[PDB]
Amino acid sequence: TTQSPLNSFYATGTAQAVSEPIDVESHLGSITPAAGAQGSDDIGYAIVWIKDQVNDVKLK
Amino acid sequence: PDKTGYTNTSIWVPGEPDKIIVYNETKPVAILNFKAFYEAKEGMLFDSLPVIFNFQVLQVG
Ligand SMILES: [Ca+2]
Ligand SMILES: [Ca+2]
Ligand SMILES: [Ca+2]
Ligand SMILES: [Ca+2]
Repeated sequence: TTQSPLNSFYATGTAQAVSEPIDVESHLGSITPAAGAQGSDDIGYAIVWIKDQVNDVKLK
Repeated sequence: PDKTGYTNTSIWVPGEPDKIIVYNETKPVAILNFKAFYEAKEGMLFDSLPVIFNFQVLQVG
């Protein structure tokens, strides 16, 4: 009568990667010496947000 | 039915008391019970095919 191939069974899921691993927002400052002067000053900072299940980051 | 041991006695299929064959009368009867051991074929779908048994008398006394 009917001979089934016994293959018509399926299960399906989805995957996505919609975000980059890091986000960088800058809060740097300024360097204001006189002409030819020597000095040092703190510039500011830069926030590096870490995204989903990211544990170690290697940057350049 | 006209003897001591067979006063008001019945005969029925083994294990199924509600299917009475003979009741208070002389009727020589034999009951053949069928049991099947089977292996269906892999992936085969079927609906209504028959299973046919034929009986042939060979000798009688
Ligand atoms: Ca200088
Ligand atoms: Ca100086
Ligand atoms: Ca991780
Ligand atoms: Ca004979």
